[PDB]
Amino acid sequence: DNIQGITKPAIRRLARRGGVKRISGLIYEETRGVLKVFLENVIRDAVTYTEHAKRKTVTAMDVVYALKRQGRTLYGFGG
Amino acid sequence: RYRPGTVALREIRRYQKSTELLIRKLPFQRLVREIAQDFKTDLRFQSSAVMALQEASEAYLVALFEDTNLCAIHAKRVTIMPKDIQLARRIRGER
Amino acid sequence: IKERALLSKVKWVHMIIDEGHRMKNAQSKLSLTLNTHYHADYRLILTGTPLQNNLPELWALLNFVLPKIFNSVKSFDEWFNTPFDKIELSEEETLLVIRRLHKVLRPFLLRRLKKDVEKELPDKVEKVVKCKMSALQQIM
Amino acid sequence: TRKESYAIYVYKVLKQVHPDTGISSKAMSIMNSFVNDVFERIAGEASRLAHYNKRSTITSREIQTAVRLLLPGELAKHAVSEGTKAVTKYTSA
Amino acid sequence: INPTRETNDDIWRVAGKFELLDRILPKLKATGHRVLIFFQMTQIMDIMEDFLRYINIKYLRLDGHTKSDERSELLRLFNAPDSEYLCFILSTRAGGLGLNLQTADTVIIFDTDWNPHQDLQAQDRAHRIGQKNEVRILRLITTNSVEEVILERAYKKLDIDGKVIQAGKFDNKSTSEEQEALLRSLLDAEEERRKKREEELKDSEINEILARNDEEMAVLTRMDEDRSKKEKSRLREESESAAVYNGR
DNA sequence: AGCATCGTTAATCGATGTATATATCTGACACGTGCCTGGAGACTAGGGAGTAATCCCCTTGGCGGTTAAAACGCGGGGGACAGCGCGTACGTGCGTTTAAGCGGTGCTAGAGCTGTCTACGACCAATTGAGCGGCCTCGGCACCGGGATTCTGAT
DNA sequence: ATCAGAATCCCGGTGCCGAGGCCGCTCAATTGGTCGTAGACAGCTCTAGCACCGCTTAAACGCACGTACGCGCTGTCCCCCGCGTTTTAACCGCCAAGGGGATTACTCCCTAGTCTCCAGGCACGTGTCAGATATATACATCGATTAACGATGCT
Repeated sequence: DNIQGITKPAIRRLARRGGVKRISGLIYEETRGVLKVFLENVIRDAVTYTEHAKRKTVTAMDVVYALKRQGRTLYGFGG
Repeated sequence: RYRPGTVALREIRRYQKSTELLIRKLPFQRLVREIAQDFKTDLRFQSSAVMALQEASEAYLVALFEDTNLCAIHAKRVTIMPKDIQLARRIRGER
Repeated sequence: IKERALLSKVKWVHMIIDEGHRMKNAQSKLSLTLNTHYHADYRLILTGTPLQNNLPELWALLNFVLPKIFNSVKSFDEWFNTPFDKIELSEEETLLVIRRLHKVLRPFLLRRLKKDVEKELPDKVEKVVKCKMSALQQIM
Repeated sequence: TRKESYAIYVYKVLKQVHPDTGISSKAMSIMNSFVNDVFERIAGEASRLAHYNKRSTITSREIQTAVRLLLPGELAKHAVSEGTKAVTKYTSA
Repeated sequence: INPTRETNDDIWRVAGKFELLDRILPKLKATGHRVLIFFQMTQIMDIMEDFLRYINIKYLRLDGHTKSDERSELLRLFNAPDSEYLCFILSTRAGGLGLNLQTADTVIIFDTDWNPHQDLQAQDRAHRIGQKNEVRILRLITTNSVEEVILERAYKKLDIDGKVIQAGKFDNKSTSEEQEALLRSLLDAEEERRKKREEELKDSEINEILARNDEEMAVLTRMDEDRSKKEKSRLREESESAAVYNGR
């Protein structure tokens, strides 16, 4: 499938950036779950803004308005 | 051979030094499409939109691992555990 | 493309590129990176058949093949109207424009057949067939 | 279609602060989204202050109070100073 | 269809391409003449490997993702005339330019030329200088489908460049009269297919393609005492259930 | 008291990654240009905001009597914390696959803009009844007093 | 596993101040008409998004192995809890002064609106250099083993 396409080395690198030194073996499944949650939360909003405009394309502005909608503001992609 | 924990620190400095994106494009894009299938079928995504979800997702996970690291270090342990993650998400009010 | 950082430093004279249909568009990276290749005086292109039926890229072709038309890029798109009153339209469009194309393009392309060189070609050696479906599949 | 932006203005201010330093296009986009963000914040707070006090007109006072609400500390003090100086010079001449 | 996904009798009974394919194969191996076939990529070539392994007719395989080592090695494996394998799989895009063969004979194309230059490109890999055999080409198409419409558009395009490349055929030494010769005769061909714009299940019709002489017509009668004589039929729950799972 | 040996901290050397100096090569950045639509100037009406005057009610302040609550102390038991040891789980490196990345082809669906044209909402005059401030009941709930019940702790 | 006993639930009784219904009295909600205009709908263009394969190679995956650390266990000690006693400041009830919120009447001048005119800024090009990359060379740092110095013991 797909969510498994996020790789143990990937999450490992994301933890190396955050400052984590050593990682337990069970962090990976939980990280995939959290990522799936957050992605569902943002994508449902972006698809909502998309359906309201009566468009079949999900643009960058829809995602920006979904992130700003949930309280996390994003710059550089428009706004 | 290096003593265990040195390569990890060198990786910390390396990845904290650059701006590189840490998740490969195509798997993340297929994941976004799969998650979007459950809402409305036959949707079109612009490249900048997928890039936006990658920026927000990666930054969110980086912050989550920062706070999780704070929890693990507060427990007098250098190894983060799932209870540290779900603890941070419990204190932030996300659950 | 990867070794263009090396093999393009040295000077070249006569290059041989094969399957011009693979070349196709001039917007493709291969084309515009063959200008990164510096220069080779003599050139050539080998192909088993010319470009796509639509033929907007006759431009691209004769630009990479020849000094001729590289000055004016946007010219021939309306002069391509021959392909796209069959007697009169074939006459003006097909006969006029295509007679012009032959008049200009004679001393470049070279084509022959197998029957010309031999006649040992056994037949036209081309047929087709038809088939049926299955209802369990046909419902799809 | 002409889509306006703040790009040239951020460019001018950049040439005032650092005449020798240029800016990438992506950083210019970040600056644009920043100016639009802060603009919508101050305008929104001004709308709230105008609605709570029952007034239909946004003046420099509501924008001032909005700046004092949004910008912490020295950003608010120096911001109100620069803005008040700008309105001063504006209406004076 | 099946949970077990083992090699099954019904793998080749689901469509007609495998039925007529199982019809021609005994005559293929019978006549001793080989065949080239072109395919789409990924699962199509895999399933064809599963069929040719099912009835056990040995085959080479070639495609885009293979290395150059066994590319040239397989090319050399073809060149041995003692070959006991007749057919084999080759990719239209990857391998259409991939070989030069004087010794081949028969060609088959499933994809029906999304570009005609690819089908005529890989099409001439049979007939070659010094061909001691007689070539026959087959386009396998099913009725009541979009693919024969793709063939329609295909020779529509063959006319489109038929005013270009079939105009470019008489140009070599810059002749004079032959151009209008191909305009009147070829124009009778495009008019013939203006008529074209707007079965074979029995043994004889299929015998006609690969016969090429009465000698082959006679030696193929040995395959008529089983395929026809034979001392089930082609064809619900999979249709309703299929409609349920495919409704996503 | 001196010398020798042992213990352990005192010492240098190598291999890897990391910084520096020069060359080179390109794709994004800086600047000039034609044009056009939005910004500035000028003029007018009117309604919202400023401003004076008055009214009153809710804030502040004080005082005195009650008393629940906070401060202060004092035993002591249980939990914070350090130490120690075990076992196993994760870092680390290497050989082997494998899809990611880049390119290139073919198609076309829907983003994006325009041109009408019309139903629909802003706006004003007329009208009136739903909701609200002031004003009355009266009863559900706070408070209390007693008894029965339950949960905690030392035998 | 059990009674003594302190805290809590349960039940009956009592008094009260806020919930709930009524009644004028508006003034904003409803109706009836206009009038301009935002967007609904049809049409046209053409760009970027979709699928797929060819081909290379940096990354992922599986595995062998070592040892760093998580966790369980134990001992110690210290410090925060449970309770008694004593003090004090919260609380409540009342009374009084007054000033700042709330409203109304009057007026004026700042901005919405429209018309007119033009240049500040924008898409489109053009050239061109900051730095990203590559090669060469040297420094920082970790990991290893040494090999010296000091102390203790023996003669």
